[PDB]
Amino acid sequence: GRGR
Amino acid sequence: NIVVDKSDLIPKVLTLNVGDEFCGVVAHIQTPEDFFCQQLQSGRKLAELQASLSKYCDQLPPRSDFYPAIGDICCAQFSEDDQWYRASVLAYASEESVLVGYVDYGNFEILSLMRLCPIIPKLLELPMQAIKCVLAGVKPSLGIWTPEAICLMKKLVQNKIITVKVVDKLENSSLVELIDKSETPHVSVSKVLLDAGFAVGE
Repeated sequence: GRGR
Repeated sequence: NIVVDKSDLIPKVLTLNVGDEFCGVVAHIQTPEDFFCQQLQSGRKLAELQASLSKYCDQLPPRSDFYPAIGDICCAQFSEDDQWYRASVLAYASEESVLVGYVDYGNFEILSLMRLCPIIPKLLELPMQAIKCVLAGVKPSLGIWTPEAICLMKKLVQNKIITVKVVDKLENSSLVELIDKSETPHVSVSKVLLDAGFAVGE
């Protein structure tokens, strides 16, 4: 998942 | 600006006592004896780190001559989203490229030196979030874990909240049980691998  | 004593670049480690249980996610899997969990309660604290890392790395005029040593922690810009993460320098792949491990996630890649930034001790206040694990009570029934056993493990824990229970502390990792409590008869990842052939007991 995580961010961007 | 910042004059860094590399003595002050000590990453912190999650205290995981034997008998601790926590709700987490299996973030990355090499094999049943080599995988990484994160604590579910890390989502916010980590999105926060990532915001700080982005802010910090943007103020560095990213021009050159950064050559971290083997084993240093630094900032690395992940190839897939171009965001900045904490990373251990594992090896140089060439004169201009490095094998790095993402210490909060557990994955790794080879990056151009242009995608590394030095770190400061403020950004090491969060303990490293990828918890290195070995699955308790099992050995590979051939002596090697086959990609099929690994596939099955991935299937049991994917997009799921797992109870991780620390059975013992090893030199560089935790021996754990993985228990999915979302099925009303609870299911041990160890037990399913034993039942399916892929593992044998110890």
